[PDB]
Amino acid sequence: YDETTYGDQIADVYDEWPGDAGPPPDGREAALFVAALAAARPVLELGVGTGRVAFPLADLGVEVHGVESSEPMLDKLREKAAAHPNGNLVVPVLGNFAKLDLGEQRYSVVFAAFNTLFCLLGQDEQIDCMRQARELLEPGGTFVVQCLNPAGQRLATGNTFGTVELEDTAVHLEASKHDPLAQTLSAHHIVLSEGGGIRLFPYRLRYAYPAELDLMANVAGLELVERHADFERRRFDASSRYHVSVYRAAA
Amino acid sequence: SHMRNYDETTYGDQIADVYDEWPGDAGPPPDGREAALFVAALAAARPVLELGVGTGRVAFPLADLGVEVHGVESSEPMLDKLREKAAAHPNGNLVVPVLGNFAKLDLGEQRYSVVFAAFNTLFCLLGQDEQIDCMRQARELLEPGGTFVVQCLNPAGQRLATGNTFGTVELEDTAVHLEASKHDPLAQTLSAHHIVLSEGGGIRLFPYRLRYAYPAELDLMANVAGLELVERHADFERRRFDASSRYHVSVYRAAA
Amino acid sequence: MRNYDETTYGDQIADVYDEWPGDAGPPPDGREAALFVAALAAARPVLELGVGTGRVAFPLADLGVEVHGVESSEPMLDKLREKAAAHPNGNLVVPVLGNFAKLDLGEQRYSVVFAAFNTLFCLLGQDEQIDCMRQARELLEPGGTFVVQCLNPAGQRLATGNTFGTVELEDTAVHLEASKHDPLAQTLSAHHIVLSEGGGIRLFPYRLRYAYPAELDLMANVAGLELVERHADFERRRFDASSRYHVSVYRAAA
Amino acid sequence: YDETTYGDQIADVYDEWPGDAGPPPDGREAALFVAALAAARPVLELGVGTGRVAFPLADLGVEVHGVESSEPMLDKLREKAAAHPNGNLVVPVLGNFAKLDLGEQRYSVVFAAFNTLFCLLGQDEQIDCMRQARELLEPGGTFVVQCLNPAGQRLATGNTFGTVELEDTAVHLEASKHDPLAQTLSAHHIVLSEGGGIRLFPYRLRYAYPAELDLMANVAGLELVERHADFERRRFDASSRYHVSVYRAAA
Amino acid sequence: YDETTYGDQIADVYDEWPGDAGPPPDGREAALFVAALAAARPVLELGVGTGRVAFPLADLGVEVHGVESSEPMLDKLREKAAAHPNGNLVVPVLGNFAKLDLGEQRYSVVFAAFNTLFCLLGQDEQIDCMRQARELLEPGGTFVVQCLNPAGQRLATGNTFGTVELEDTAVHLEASKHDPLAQTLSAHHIVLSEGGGIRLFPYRLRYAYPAELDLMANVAGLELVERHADFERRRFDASSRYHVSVYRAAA
Amino acid sequence: SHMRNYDETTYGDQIADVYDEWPGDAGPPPDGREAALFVAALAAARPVLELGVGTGRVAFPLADLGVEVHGVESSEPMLDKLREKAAAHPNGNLVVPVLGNFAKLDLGEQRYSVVFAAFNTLFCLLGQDEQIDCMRQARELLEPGGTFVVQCLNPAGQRLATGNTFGTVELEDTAVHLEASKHDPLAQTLSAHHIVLSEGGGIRLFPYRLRYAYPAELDLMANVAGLELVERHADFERRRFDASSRYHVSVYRAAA
Ligand SMILES: Nc1ncnc2c1ncn2[C@@H]1O[C@H](CSCC[C@H](N)C(=O)O)[C@@H](O)[C@H]1O
Ligand SMILES: Nc1ncnc2c1ncn2[C@@H]1O[C@H](CSCC[C@H](N)C(=O)O)[C@@H](O)[C@H]1O
Ligand SMILES: Nc1ncnc2c1ncn2[C@@H]1O[C@H](CSCC[C@H](N)C(=O)O)[C@@H](O)[C@H]1O
Ligand SMILES: Nc1ncnc2c1ncn2[C@@H]1O[C@H](CSCC[C@H](N)C(=O)O)[C@@H](O)[C@H]1O
Ligand SMILES: Nc1ncnc2c1ncn2[C@@H]1O[C@H](CSCC[C@H](N)C(=O)O)[C@@H](O)[C@H]1O
Ligand SMILES: Nc1ncnc2c1ncn2[C@@H]1O[C@H](CSCC[C@H](N)C(=O)O)[C@@H](O)[C@H]1O
Repeated sequence: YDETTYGDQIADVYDEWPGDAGPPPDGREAALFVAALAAARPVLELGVGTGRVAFPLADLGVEVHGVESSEPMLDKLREKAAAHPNGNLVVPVLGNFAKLDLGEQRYSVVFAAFNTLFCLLGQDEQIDCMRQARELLEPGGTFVVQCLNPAGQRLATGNTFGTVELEDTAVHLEASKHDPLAQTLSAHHIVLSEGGGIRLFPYRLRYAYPAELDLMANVAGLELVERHADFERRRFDASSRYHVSVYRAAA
Repeated sequence: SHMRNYDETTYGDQIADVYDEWPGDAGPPPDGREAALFVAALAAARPVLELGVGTGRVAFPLADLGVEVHGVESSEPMLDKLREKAAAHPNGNLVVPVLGNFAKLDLGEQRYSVVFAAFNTLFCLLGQDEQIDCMRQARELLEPGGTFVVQCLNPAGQRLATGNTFGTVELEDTAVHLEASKHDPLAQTLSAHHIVLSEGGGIRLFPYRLRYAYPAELDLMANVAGLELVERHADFERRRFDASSRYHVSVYRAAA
Repeated sequence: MRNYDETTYGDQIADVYDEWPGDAGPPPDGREAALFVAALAAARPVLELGVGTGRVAFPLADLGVEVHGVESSEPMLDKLREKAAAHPNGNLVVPVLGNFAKLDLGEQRYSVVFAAFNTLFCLLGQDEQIDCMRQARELLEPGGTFVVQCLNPAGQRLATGNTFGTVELEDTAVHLEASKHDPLAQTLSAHHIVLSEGGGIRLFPYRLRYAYPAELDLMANVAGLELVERHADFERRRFDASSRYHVSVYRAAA
Repeated sequence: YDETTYGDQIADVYDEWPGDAGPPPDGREAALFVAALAAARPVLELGVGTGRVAFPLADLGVEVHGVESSEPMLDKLREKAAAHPNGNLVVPVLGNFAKLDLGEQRYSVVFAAFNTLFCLLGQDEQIDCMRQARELLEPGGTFVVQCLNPAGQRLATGNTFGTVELEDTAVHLEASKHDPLAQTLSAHHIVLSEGGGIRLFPYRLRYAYPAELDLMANVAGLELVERHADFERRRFDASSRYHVSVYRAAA
Repeated sequence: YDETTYGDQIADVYDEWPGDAGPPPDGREAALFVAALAAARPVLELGVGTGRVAFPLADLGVEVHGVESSEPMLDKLREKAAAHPNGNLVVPVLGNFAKLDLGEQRYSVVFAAFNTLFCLLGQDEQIDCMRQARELLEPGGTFVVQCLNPAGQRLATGNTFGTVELEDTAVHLEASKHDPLAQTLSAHHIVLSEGGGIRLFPYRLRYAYPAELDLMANVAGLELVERHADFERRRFDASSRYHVSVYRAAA
Repeated sequence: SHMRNYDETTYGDQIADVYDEWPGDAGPPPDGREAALFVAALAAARPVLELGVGTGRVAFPLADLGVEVHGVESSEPMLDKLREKAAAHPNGNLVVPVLGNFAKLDLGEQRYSVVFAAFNTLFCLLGQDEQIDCMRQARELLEPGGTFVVQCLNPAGQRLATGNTFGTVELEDTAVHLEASKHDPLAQTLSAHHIVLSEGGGIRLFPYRLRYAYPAELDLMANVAGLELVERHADFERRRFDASSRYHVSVYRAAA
């Protein structure tokens, strides 16, 4: 399992998957939230993917630099950009965001949507990444992450099998193993289709509790300034499935 | 829920050629004989209407008891199964198959001593509004004495998880029957795929959707349709109905 | 699940039994089991009930312990003979085609008779398990002991009715299990399912009849056995209610 | 168990109980919600109680007629009114709201906060009540109810026992029985104090599910106009513990 | 904890407790079941208590000998008998039914209702008791037990606290410890009253699973002849909270 | 929430005179001896510091091993119990009681070969910030060799319900120990009353509050405090720590 194998497998279907099987449908709202903080300056998406968020941002006239480790994901992105009327505002960068190498450039916002931070499989690595994000922010800037909230996510300890989504001729199931000590989720997204085809798309995450994530930020030189349930600024509480957290350079 | 092509027809269409072959808990419940006795006891020894007759799991047991049964069914393939069976049945001449949608019954002058809907058939109509319409049309088809009987999953005793679930339905030597399902406790809908995995590598999916009603609500729907509840059991063998009953069988008659 | 022998477990799983990764495979306690058994073996031969592919037999042979292995499954037995020919100590493993519900070993006696990894529970009834225990007892020498490793229902927290679970993940397949539990007949009846990236599906069915400790102990008494020690595993960790398994040692009764 | 025994017991502590033991802290918000619908005409609260909502409404210059069955609850109300700078705007009525008897008077809003409609132990009785509320609405009028939402309320079937709230020198527990058929909750709120004292305060509800409630409203001649999670108009979904529903006369 | 302390405490309330707090309301049906098996000969109730079943049997003209360890329970029995028109047919015996001592006398039925046999805290003791019951049966005789069925009882592993019953001015709660190895239930029935009154009634049970109980009977010289869910001969299955089992002397 | 009179002190004050008398699961864990052996092994020839020494359930077994112990305690009544026991104990002179709040230790020049907090004592400090401060101070009191040892509930294996719960802790012939608690999974706080109901009609309430930390988080706290983790067990007998371990015992030393 690489930094890359998530992207590699899923690239060509990431955008086609229906409902709960796909990524969350908050592209537009995410773009507004980031854009609302971005002003006229450029922003850095970590793990830009197929640009689910980047393109909505470019529609708002926001320059976005997308770091991505996956060749195949990156190709999807560049394909979509060439067809997008605003593609020129999306700047794809091949690279590993655990070890960003962006030189002089600085950003008004650095964000990681939909568990991207949790794609780095260790607390250390996540602290490194945050510290790096910090160092790329300009005076005003902020760091925005969207993360599963373990409490509200009600994660069975051990192994689990669940129904993700139904289509007319396929089902989307997920088989997974949870290690509540390492705090890791390791899983297969399974697609079963009529007449018997089976496709498996594996992923691993390391998650953090909020109190922990906030201390991680603190070590990174970040301090938390707001926390919501989603990009529409809904109230965050214990039963929130996700959180959106905004951080800024610390005193 | 993102099963964007679901008809009043696609349940039947898919399942017709295996509906009768599925073992144990995978197949329909094994109370055909009982349900026929139950309905028959209620026939003014006269013709009854099965809503969603299917392959005739109930209709043929009724024909064996000398009861005339009109079966309304929306699925071309189920109806083909039913007709193919009737030709071979020694009493098939007592089963009258009707192609049609029972949300919009059109049977003219004919009246019935019993209109029934077994095994969640009524909940196949995906709406409270539609269900009421159907009950009222049932009511209007009953003769003086007549009654309307429904067999329905009882939400309480069915202990339905909120949200999505995945479950083992039945095991065979060379295949498993699983169910993948989505429950919307507000819309009160169950939306699901019955999955059959086989030693080949083969996979067949058979989707279904239900809108369920709670007994208090269902009784109020019957009241709106001009029916009043006359009895309620756990099964067609008249076992006592209580909170932990998985299903109920309810009998309604025209209102005062 | 209508067509289940004493054979169909083995027949199906033999060529993959040894290949399945992590939790999908048999427990990785072969060496420890051998040690545990060897310590009670002395200088005499031991009888493994349902020797299978020799997951425990070969570790025993490595310790210089002679092992007679009873197995009903042609295919399992063939795996065993194949590994024995290749093993440096294969000669110390004695395979025996037979059904251990009806052992027929004549004059031979054993310093230990053991059934690992729920093998005793493969006999689908309380009656058959008693019979087998009685037979094992009658095959022990003076000193001998009878050793079983068994799932502990309490610690195993079995749901009532049907369940479906993820057993293990591989890069290109998943191992699932579909099961039915009958808490009254105390039976577990299941399919181990392997889905692979091809679209291939392989099903491997099994059936167990479990027994609660208090009940198994009574069964042993009726068979002329009395319990001497109980652990959680072959490393002699303390047995308690949340132990997923137990290892019980019985000897002939006074 | 009368229409009366809920109030009779709880009156003298209803307002003193802390946190989750007391009634919800949305009196102000309720008042605002009702007031916005009130226009220039008087409104009718069903089971006004101690005036937790009535008085906030009076602060907004809205005339409130309060119907209540419990002598002791009513006494608490009148006591608070005399002290309240706007007490004269609250009009207490002894009576059973299952059998309202208000003659010619008409209201711009009839409301029932905090499960009050659910105090009537039968679907029949609830329908009568709604029909009667309908007939007391002027032309524009609306009927507002706040009700537990069974889905979001995740009610165990059968008996349960639970912690309600903690004080320095008491605990608030709750012993209850759920009949999922009759859809009734029958309970004792229990206060154990450090003295060795025990007080019990029993209550009964019959709840309805939203789709059922709506159909009841229809039979009463009402139609649903809006539904929220609370009086601040948050969105109502499956996991909403309560709902607030606004109904108006039907076409 | 004695073989006695169950009875001693509960005697004066055993018959007064409402609903689910009381003993099951199947006394009449029990008597009918036992009478049908009784033939012309006398029957022996183990742990007769306050004669919840013995008196209904007397009403059927059946002679009942009742063994009881609890002085106070026995006193309740004798008090009811004197008042009962058929009390003369109930023969109380002070004694411990783990160690019956009835000499020459033989019975057409020996029975233990409502977990009575589970009152002996050990597999050994229970076998002994069965073997003695066997040895007291005449030729035709049968041994009858009513027992909690652990499967259908869905017993939490570990401690629990539940609501047993509700009264207008008291609640019945139960605090409990389950040892799934020893197969023991150890508990306090708790009554809290509006006074400030707390009463604790402790009990212990050792249960057996059916397969195990049947093996026990085999060791005692009994073989199982029929099993129901209750004395009305409803069908026993996994979800049956109790079972009624009828044994007879073995071949 | 509404226990608005909760000090560093009100746990101790209330429980002191029954802390040692409570049976089975209601009392503190019976691992005093084992803790003492574990700590003494790390202790070397310098004094050890117990945080929240309480009634000396661990201190006295240590003094039995000839180890000098300084016990910080905030509770007047607990300390009174401790002093009472020491006077009667053959080795009490080795136990040195200190009135103080270990969130704000003030021990001057003295240094320790071990500083430990047993049975969730560190979690008595109701905040992540306070717990770090306390770890940093412990760090600063350790000599060169020194280690800092904590015994803490492991939330994963503790399987804490989210929200409020009510449970049976222990049973006596004439009293039950129940527990009523509220769990805030965001604040990571447990707040509760231990309730004793007795045959008299008597009610005793003993309230407590914890802030727990997950191990990964606790380690990062230790890192911020200048500590690095050197070993982790499930208990003082060094059994293996895993997901289903109810507690953990963690040893930290000064960082490179
Ligand atoms: N270490 C790493 N460096 C760079 N990209 C990474 C990475 N680990 C994961 N990724 C990429 O980050 C993405 C996580 S998926 C999220 C895609 C996109 N942000 C969206 O919300 O739709 C994938 O495209 C994956 O290939
Ligand atoms: N709107 C509609 N009109 C007519 N038939 C319908 C319908 N919706 C579903 N059905 C049919 O109703 C049946 C439900 S299955 C029940 C079949 C039969 N009553 C039995 O118990 O065996 C299916 O045959 C399905 O095709
Ligand atoms: N009645 C019976 N007689 C003989 N062997 C049996 C049997 N029932 C099951 N078996 C065999 O017992 C084995 C159970 S698998 C256990 C194998 C081996 N002891 C190990 O631990 O790895 C299988 O080989 C199965 O084929
Ligand atoms: N049938 C009936 N008629 C009139 N009032 C009733 C009633 N049944 C219950 N009540 C009263 O309705 C109130 C429910 S409590 C709600 C009080 C107030 N609405 C608040 O939100 O704070 C109690 O005061 C109770 O005594
Ligand atoms: N070892 C023993 N010997 C005799 N009686 C016992 C006993 N252990 C318990 N008992 C008594 O048996 C009774 C169990 S309660 C059941 C009472 C009665 N059979 C009924 O159904 O209502 C109590 O009266 C208890 O005191
Ligand atoms: N902030 C603080 N400062 C000092 N002592 C404290 C404290 N908070 C809690 N305590 C004390 O720490 C103890 C927690 S209970 C543990 C007691 C002892 N270590 C044992 O193992 O048995 C109580 O005695 C409590 O009064």
